[PDB]
Order: sequence, then C-alpha cells, then structure tokens
Amino acid sequence: EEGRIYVPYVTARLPKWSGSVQDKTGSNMLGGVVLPPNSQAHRTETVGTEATRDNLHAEGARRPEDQTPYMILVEDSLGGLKRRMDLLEESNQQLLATLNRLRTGLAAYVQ
Amino acid sequence: EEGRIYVPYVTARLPKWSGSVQDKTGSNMLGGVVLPPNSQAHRTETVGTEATRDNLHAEGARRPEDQTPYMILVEDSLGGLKRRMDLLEESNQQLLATLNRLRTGLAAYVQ
Amino acid sequence: EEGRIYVPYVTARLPKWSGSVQDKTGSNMLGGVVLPPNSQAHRTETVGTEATRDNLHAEGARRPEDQTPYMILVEDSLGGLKRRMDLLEESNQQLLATLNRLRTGLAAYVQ
Amino acid sequence: LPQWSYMHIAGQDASEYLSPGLVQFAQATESYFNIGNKFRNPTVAPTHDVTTERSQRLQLRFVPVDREDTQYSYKTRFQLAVGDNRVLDMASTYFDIRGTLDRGASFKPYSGTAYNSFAPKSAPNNTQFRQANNGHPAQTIAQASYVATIGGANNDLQMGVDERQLPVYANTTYQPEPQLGIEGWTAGSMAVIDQAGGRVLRNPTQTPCYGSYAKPTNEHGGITKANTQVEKKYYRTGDNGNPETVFYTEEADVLTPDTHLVHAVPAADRAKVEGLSQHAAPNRPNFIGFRDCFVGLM
Amino acid sequence: TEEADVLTPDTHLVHAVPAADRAKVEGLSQHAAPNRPNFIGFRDCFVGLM
Amino acid sequence: IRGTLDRGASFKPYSGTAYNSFAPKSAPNNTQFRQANNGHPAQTIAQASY
Amino acid sequence: PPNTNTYEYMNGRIPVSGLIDTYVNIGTRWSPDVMDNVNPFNHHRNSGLRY
Amino acid sequence: TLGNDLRVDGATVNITSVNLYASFFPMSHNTASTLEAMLRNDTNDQSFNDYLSAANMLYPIPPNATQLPIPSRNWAAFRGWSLTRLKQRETPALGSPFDPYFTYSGTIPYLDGTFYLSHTFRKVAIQFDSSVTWPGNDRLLTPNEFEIKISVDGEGYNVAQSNMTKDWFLVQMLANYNIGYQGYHLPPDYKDRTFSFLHNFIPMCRQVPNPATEGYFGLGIVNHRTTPAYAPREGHPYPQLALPPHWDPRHALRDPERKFLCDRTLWRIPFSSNFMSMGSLTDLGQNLLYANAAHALDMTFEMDPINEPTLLYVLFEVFDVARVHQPHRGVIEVVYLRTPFSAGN
Amino acid sequence: QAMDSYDPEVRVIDNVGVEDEMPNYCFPLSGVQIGNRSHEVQRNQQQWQNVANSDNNYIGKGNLPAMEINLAANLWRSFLYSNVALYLPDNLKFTPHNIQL
Amino acid sequence: VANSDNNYIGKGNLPAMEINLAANLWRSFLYSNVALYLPDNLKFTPHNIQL
Amino acid sequence: RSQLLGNGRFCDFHIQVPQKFFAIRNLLLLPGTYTYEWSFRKDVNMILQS
Repeated sequence: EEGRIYVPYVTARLPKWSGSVQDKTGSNMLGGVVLPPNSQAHRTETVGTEATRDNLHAEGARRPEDQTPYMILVEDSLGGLKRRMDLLEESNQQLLATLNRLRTGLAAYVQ
Repeated sequence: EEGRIYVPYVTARLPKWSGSVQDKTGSNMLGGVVLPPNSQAHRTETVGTEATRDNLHAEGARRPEDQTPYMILVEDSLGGLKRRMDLLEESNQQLLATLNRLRTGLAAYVQ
Repeated sequence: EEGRIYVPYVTARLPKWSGSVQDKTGSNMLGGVVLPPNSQAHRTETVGTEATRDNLHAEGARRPEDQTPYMILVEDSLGGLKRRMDLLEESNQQLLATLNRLRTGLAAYVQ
Repeated sequence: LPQWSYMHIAGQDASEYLSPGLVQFAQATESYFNIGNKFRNPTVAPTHDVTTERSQRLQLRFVPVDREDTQYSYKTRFQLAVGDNRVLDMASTYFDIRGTLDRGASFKPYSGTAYNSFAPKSAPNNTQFRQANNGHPAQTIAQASYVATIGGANNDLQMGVDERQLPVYANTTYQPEPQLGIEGWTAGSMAVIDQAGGRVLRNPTQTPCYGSYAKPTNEHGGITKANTQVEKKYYRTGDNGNPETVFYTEEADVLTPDTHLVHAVPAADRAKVEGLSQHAAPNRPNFIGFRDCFVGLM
Repeated sequence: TEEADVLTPDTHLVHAVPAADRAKVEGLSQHAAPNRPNFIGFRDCFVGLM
Repeated sequence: IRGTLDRGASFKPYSGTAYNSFAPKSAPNNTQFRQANNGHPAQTIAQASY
Repeated sequence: PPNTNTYEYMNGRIPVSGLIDTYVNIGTRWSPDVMDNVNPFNHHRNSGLRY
Repeated sequence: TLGNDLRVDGATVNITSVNLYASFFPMSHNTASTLEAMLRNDTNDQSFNDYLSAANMLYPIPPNATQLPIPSRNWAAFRGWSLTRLKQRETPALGSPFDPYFTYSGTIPYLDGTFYLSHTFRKVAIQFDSSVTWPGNDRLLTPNEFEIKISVDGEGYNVAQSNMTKDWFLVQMLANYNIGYQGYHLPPDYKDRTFSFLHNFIPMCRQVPNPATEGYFGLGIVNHRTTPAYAPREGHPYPQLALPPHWDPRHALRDPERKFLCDRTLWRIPFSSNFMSMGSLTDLGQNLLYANAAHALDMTFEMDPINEPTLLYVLFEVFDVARVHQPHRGVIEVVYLRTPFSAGN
Repeated sequence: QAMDSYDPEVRVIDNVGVEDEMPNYCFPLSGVQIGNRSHEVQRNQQQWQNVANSDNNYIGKGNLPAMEINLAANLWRSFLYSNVALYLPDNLKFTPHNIQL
Repeated sequence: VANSDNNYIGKGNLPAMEINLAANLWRSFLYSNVALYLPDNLKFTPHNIQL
Repeated sequence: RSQLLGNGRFCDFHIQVPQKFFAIRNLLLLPGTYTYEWSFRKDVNMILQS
C-alpha cells in the first residue's frame, strides 16, 4: 500500500497468441461461449468446442448472452476476494433486515 | 500466498521525476494538498494550483492538515478493498450495538 | 482485475540460497520451527536455534506439529486480509446465533 | 587507451606531463598560491604478477586433528598445510573458540536494582503483618488504588460493563490490577471516592518493596503459589456501614533476586511487626566477563 | 477574580477531560506535557539550497 | 544570500517548557471551577499569598 | 489531524508503556529492536542540527 | 529533528538579494601574465575528478521484499560497488524543479550522507552474463555469494562477537583500510574517518529468557508491571514480574542473541582481485580495457524486511574526470569522461 | 602549566531546554502514609459486622500521596544561577536587608 | 454566601520540602564509588544477617 | 568486555583468540605442512574477570 509504484518492473512484450488475458470469457465463430484460458476446461481439448453455439463444458453459462464477460476464477485472487466481500455484505444486510423485522414485531407487540 | 517470493521480477530504475508514488497526497509550495498522480485531477491543468494554499479540486480536504497522507483511490485496489473491509466491520459493530440495546430493552420490559 | 496477465514482467532466476519464499515456516535438523525469513526475528542471531526441538523465539508456535506451514506476518498482505475476512464471517455467524436465540426467547415470552 | 591518457586516468604523473615552466612555478609559489590540487595523477595499480587468478581460497578453516579435554586444560592439535606456492604470515590464524559459559550467581551486570528502582527502600509491598500477640488475625497495610462499586455475589469489584448493560466482576487471578485506578489528583482529595479495591500478600516472608519480584503463574500478569487459593477481605474506616475497601489477599513466592537486606530484623519477629521497616539495598555490581585481549586464555 | 486569555504556547494537553465537563470539578486534574522540540534550521553545509 | 524566513509554527528551539517549568504538571493555576449543579457560585482553588 | 506528517499529530501522541523503561535489556548495550530502522539523526540532541 | 512536512506547517523562505564574493590574490602583473600564458597552453589543462565518482542508481523496494537489479552492457575501467538502503519517504525526486510529494523534513540520507539502514542487508549475489559469479575462484568462505549476515550460524562463520560473517568482515577491512591479510589491527586514526567501517561498527549482544522454558509465560504489553505505584502514576506497591531474572540461582534458563549496527556506512565491494585498493584503476577494470567483450550484470540482494516502503542505493563506482581547457581570453572548453558509465550521445 | 579556562557552557549559555517530560514524584518512607486506622469487616448473614479484635489496619483509599519536584528544571536553574547570576556585574546586584558589608 | 462552601483556599505559601539535590547526588556518587570499595577491615557486617 | 558476550548468568560465546608469542605472531610461514597444536587454559579465575 504505502509507497507503491505501479508497474515498477520492466514489462515484457505482449504475447501474440490468442489466449493471454486472465479470466476473460470469449466466444467462438458461431457466437458461442468459450471459457477463459485459466479454467480446468482447457487442460484437455474438447473436440466440438468450435462447432456449436452451446458450450460443451460444465463451468460457464449455457448461453452466450447469460455469461458475464469476465468470470471470477481462483478464489484466492482479487476477484474471489471481491466476491467474498459481496457475499459478506449481503449477509450483513440480511441480518440487519431480519433484526429490523424482529424490532418491528416487538414494537407491534408492545401495543 | 503460497510461494509468494515477493518481488520475483527485475526492478526497473526509480524514475528521477516527481509523481512516481501512486497515492501520496503531496504538498503545495505554500502549503496545501496536491492530488496524487494516480488521481483524475491531473488529466488537465489548473492555473492556480501553485501559489495558493487552499485546494482547488473536488477531491481532497479543504485544509492541508485534514488530509490523510495516503489518499485511497480506485476501489479495485488493495487500499479500497481494505477501506471497504473497515466499513463493513464498523457496520457489523453498529449492528452488534443495536442488538445489545434491543436485548437490554427487552430485559427491562420483561422485568 | 480485468486486464490482468499473470507474470507480465520478466521473471528473474531463482536464488540458490535458502529463505526465498516470503511466508513459509521450516524446521531445523532436530525438528523444531524456524520463522519465515520475513519475520521480525532474523534481524538478530539466536545462536541456539540449531540443536534444539523447542522454539527459542517468542513468535510462532511452541511445538513443531502445531505450527501451520504458511503463517501470516503482514496485516496489509493478502493473508492478513483473508484472516480478517474469516474473523468477520465468524462475527456474522455469532450475531446470527445471538439473534436466533433472542428470537426463541421472544417467542417463549409471547407464549 | 589514449582516452585515459588524455583524461589523466592512466596517462602520466602531473609533474611529468605538465610544462617544465609550470612545474617550476608551482614548486616555487607553493607556500602562498597553491596550484597542485588543480591537476590529476593516475595512480594505476599493477595488472600482472600480483594475483594468482588460479582458483584458490582466502579464508581456510582447519578442523582439529585430535583433541583432549582435561578438567584443567583443553589441548587441540591442528595440522596446517601451506599450499604449494602461497605464503601466509602468522599475524592471521586466530583461534575461533565456541562454547557455553555460565557466570554463576555472582554475576551482576548493573548497579542498583531492576524491579522497584522507583520504590522507597524501606517501604512495604502491601504486606499483611501479624499482630503482636500472634493469636489475633493479621492486619493489613495494603492501599486500595482501583476504585469500583462493590456488589453482586460475594462482593467483587465493578471492573466494567460487558456487551449487555450488566456488571463485570473482577477475575480473582489478576483483575484487581496494581496499575489501574484513580488517574488525576482531584479524585480522593477534592472528590470523595466511596469504594476501592486492591491486592494483598498473605502469609508472606516480610520482604521490602525494593526487590519484591515474583515469577508469573498465569498468562495474565498474576502471581500466586500453585494450588493456593485467593480469598478476599473487607475493611472500613467507620462503624455500621457499607465497607469501603476490598482486598484480594493471595499468597505468592515473593523472591528478591536482585537486592539484599541491610538492617534486617531477626527472623523471630520479622513477619509480625517492625519487620516492615527493613530497607533493601542494591547488590554491588560485579560485571563478570572475558579478560583483556583474551589474556590468560592460552 | 479577573478574566485573562491564558493559553499554552509551550505545552500540549495529555489526559484532557472532555470539553463539556472541563470548567467544573475534575477538570483540574488535567496535566500538561511540553511539546516535542523541533530545532528547525538550515541543512548541513547548505545542502539542498543549490 | 540575504532574506527573511518564517520557519513555521512547528518550530520549538528548546526541550521542556519556558513559562511554568517548576509548577507541578497537574496543579491548577489558581483558577475558579464550577459545581455539578452549575447554578451554584463557582468556587476557587486559590491560594492567598500576600 | 488525520495528516500523520503534521507536527501537531506527531506531537500529540504518547508512547505505550512497557517497550522502553529502566529495566529492559539491563546490563548490556543493545539498541531497542523496534528502534533500529528509525533515524538516529532525527533526534533533538543532534548537536549538529542544534548548532 | 522531526520529519514533519514543513510546507503544511506554514514555513516559508523569502530571498531578498543574492551576491557572490570573489577573492583575487594580488600578484604582480608580470608573473600573473606569465602564469596566464602558461595555463592557456594545450598541455597545461586542469583536470578535476568527482570525489564520490560513481553513477548513482536508485532502485525502489516494495515493503517486505528482496530485489533483483540488472545492467546489461560494458564495464571497462570499473572500480567497484557501494550499496545502501534508504527509506523512500526520505528520498526526494531531485530530478524535477519541485517535488510536491516529498513531505518530509529532517536528514536526507541520499544527499546528506546519513545511512542508518546499512545493517539490514542479509546477502548480496553478483553475476555476470547470467553464467559466472564475479568473485568466483572459491575466493570467499562462501564462494557463491557475499553473505553480510547469518541468522543461524550453523558453522563458525561469524566474526568478532556480532552478527556479521568473517568473509564480509575481511571484504570490508580490505575495501576500507587494507588490513585483512596481514592480521586484524585497529587502523590508524587518520585513516578512520566518519564515512568508514570501524568508526561505525557497533557490536551488541542481548540475551532473552528462552521462551521455550517450562513454566515460562509470554506476557503482553499490558500485563507487564514494574514499580506499579510509582503518566501521573497510580496503583499500589506490589511484587513485580517484569524482566524475569537472568542471573542469580533463579534464572528461568537462558537464550543469547547477537546483532550489529552500522549507522554511516556504505557497504563497499571493490572491483579488485584481492579486494585491496592498490590504485585508482584496480587490478581488474584495466584487465578489460581490451574491449574483448561486454558483459551484462545481474545483482541480487536479500535483505531484512521493514514495513516502510524503501529504496536501494547502489553506486556503481567509476572514473568521473573533467578536463577544463581555456584557449584564449574568456572562453572555456570543458570535456567530461565517465569511462565505465559514459554519457556521450 | 594549568591555563585559566572558562567552561564553554557558562561563558555562552545555551538554553537547549530541560527535557522534563516526565514527573519526579517523591514518595513517603512508609508505602501507604500511615494514618487513621480501619476495622476488618465480614458479612455474617445480611449486614456487616466488625471482625473480632482486628483494628490495626492502615489502609488509605486512593492513589499514593506524593509531591512533584521537576528534577531537571531544578538542576538546570541551580547550574545557571550558581554559574552566571553570582558572577553578574556588581551594579546589577543588591545587598540583602539588615546585612552590613 | 448561599450554597458556596467548597472553596479550597489555604493561606500562606505553598507547603514544600527542600532536598539539596546537588549535595545529595554528590554524596550518592561518592558513597557508591568509594565507600563500597573500601577494604574489608573498614567495612562491617550488619546485625541479624549471616554471611 | 562483559557486555560483549551479554548479560545473564548463562551465555554462549563466539570469540577469536590471537597468537601472542613473539617468535610466531609475526612469522611469515613458508610453504609446507606444520602441526600447530596449542593448549587452552580452562581455569575460571584466569579466563574470566570481575
């Protein structure tokens, strides 16, 4: 945090192959969906990946329109940390809501 | 976390100009707050930034003594995530205090 | 988060000495525990570190089979952030349990 | 290189690349108008027949070939091989000795004391003292510093408030902290403190406050003998009223590792009365260490 | 009994009672501590002036 | 170089205080304090010397 | 003030008790462990700065 | 004395007038003209060298890290290294007319000569062309890298009675005073100055109560009492438990500890075969004047971690020589040459 | 061969300060300032009774009695007075009352 | 005056105690640095103690 | 000398001891193979000083 010089190293030239960015949903020629080049669906090589609109893998949305452009992979990463933040905040909001419901029930019971 | 080996890259030379640190709040010539170079207050020029004590930007504190040395910008950053963590913890403490007060009130009402 | 290309720099060759991994507890010749190299304990030289099974440093666990392999030493680090995450999740669980028991008590008081 | 000679990095001495007239002028006008510092000398190191460049060591460690350790002397035999061309002077070859040495009870690396340096020498350490008859219950001298309302079960101290607006009572092991209480001179002098708490030594060895050290027995700063209970005693300065002072009397192995006793009372009446007036003294610093230049070690 | 604008130009307040209950009793227990010396002066050999 | 410099309010050429050093740190300076009720006349911690 | 670089902030802060006192490291010359990476020359008894 | 931002503290300086005072030696015009004519000659130019003749190379260190700098070209006439750690908060960006983000008064280590962090170096690795370590002839007691400090010392590799190793002690002794090979005697007074090694080398030794002892308790900072009744003080006189006794038959076992402290030192690693300084040009450096090849350098620093964001200050040392030429009557032609690290474009 | 020589701290007084940051707090010989006594009390059934023949307690509630000194300032003023004021020029000094010289 | 009985006025100068710091420190130094190192035959052992 | 090896009743010492004999301490030793057996005193009064 303190005294952070952003990009303090010497940057390597951008690789010229297809999959370089991390955790970014792509698409195939038929307008389908392809997993980012970090999911466990790229260790193997599925045959009909580039031949149908629907995804033949398991991880990922079944339709291209329902899939977020950037998927959150590796829970230890910053994306996973932000998702855990959102889950904790939603849980806190739900706890506040149920506490308020109990308070209003008690107030109604007072009368 | 595992096998961090911090600074595994090769470090480039520290730039000789001013504005390398990402989020330091700096100081004006006559005494003031100057937004960090990461901020959006440096995308243009303001004529009266120098030779002027009080700030001339929306961001920052109106007095140089009311500004923390390390302003937190970009919520995606570690500083922003830490700030949101602190806010969530404070909200949790507030919920705990409200629950404590409700329990004391219920105990008084019962007896 | 979005435009992240892991290892975008040029990696430097691994040093040939011991003490490169940032946060990793080790062991001496007779078992024992040695603190991670980034701990505030290798600034000095504890002569009796070798040839003993017990931990002569105040920091860390006392018995070798009770010290976790990766121990957090920086609150600013991702490990410290995750530790705070776990603590606050446990706090939410405790508040939920307290609210539940309070709700059962209120129900019993009503009936 | 010609460049180094031009820049006088390696070219030639100033007195022999300057003009002879300028050299003579500088030599003459040397007392008043110095010119020497304006010119550079190469000072080039030799480049050949100085270093071996044949992969040899600088420091060598010779482990002892044989050794014997008599209870009076320690003899070690080393065989040192001086290479085949290299030459050393015996101004090197220091003996590196590693071991453990105990300095004994006589060791004392500091003057004064280290536990109650600020305490009065003859002051008592909240000692509970026996009465003259030795049949009556022992009276106490301790001073109640921490203040709190006294109530609840068995009349403990009001240390604080927990999460609920409910009282919190002192943990008998350490909670009546000898460091917490009235801060500010107004309380107890202008404003009246109604109730206060403290901690007392019971069945003690009657030691002055100067040394008064006791090893911890719990991870909270408390001191008490193992398998020994702590009980509380109540006191008041008036009659027929709510008691003002609560004391948690505990028995601890209070030792004085640092100081000794000057004007010690006989042990027959040490613990009852007038053994409170014992005053301790610093312990004559000793400063045990190795000899000068390790003299006498060989 | 006179009114004076007494101030502390040398010292700062450590253990200051809350401002509300300051003029009353137990506001007398405030004990001041001297400010930390600063010794502002020119740099060694006027380094940085050039 | 000739000029005028104000070296800031942070300046403090000396350790300790210069005005009331001998005075006890927590001692009041012969002032008037109020009561808990605050309707009562303010009493004094004074000391008549002359 | 929230500005940690201000004289008021760095003056109106009191050290905790127990780190340094007339019992720590008694009998030896040993600089405090938590006061090694702090400028010894940023001291009020720096004779050069005083002069 | 405090590193407080003097700009926000209301400190300003106002300059009214600036003059310079030249001093002329009164010398008879005949000999003055003679000296002028002699010094206008092409063979009587005046040559000057920077004392700290080096190419300073500041390198940033993120907190709790070990660093990897790399140059990549020729090293003709090299002289040596000098490495030292500084805090980035205290290092200004003096490459700009004004540094708004400095916000720190007090001693400036980089440009004042105040190096209190030189003791936080564990070991230094030097490699050429990513294949050969520089002092690789089994020269040092640890051949692969210099080892400034050892935190375990399984062998007997420790010098004097401190944390530092024998090989690094010998390297420093040779680099600063040339003393290692002929014994270790205290250097003479005139050679031992402020910016030296033994003038600032302070060995220290403390011994802790061995927290592994049975019955030992590691107390917090709040339950650690001595003189409880003597901050305006308050409490009651009670037995204490701070500072468990180390001497006396009651000792609670023992555990010693050693470390050293150098406060105005530059860690020198001279570019000489035997680590001495037998001249300005070392034994090496002029062993590379043949221009046979240019070697890339890979340096590695393992160092103690501190929370403040700091910077490494390696000073690749060189020959920074300037030769002034005054041909005739008020024209000055000055030519510079930094041989190992040139600037000619 | 012992030259007359002033002390460079009394010829040129340098009020560097006194650094009297902490109090001094002289304390009585007795730890608790022996004064009025008190009676040991125990709870029998519901109210408080004095414990039998226990009336020699010496408990005094509150903080210890003590008096501040300001050691550093006292020493500094003693030094400065004794080394400068007594050597001040005679026209700046006065003879005490009821003393004949 | 009505309901004004909490004044704390003590007439006269402040009650203090003199110390003689200079002679006290000099005697402490002189004792602890000479008298303790006086030879054994001059020193005496205190009463009710064993050596 | 006492603070070099630390405080405390027990301690661990890592010392270097020189050669003090006049005919040896300055001798420039020629190539060969020599036995250099020496005996170190273990008498506590002579080794240590108080």
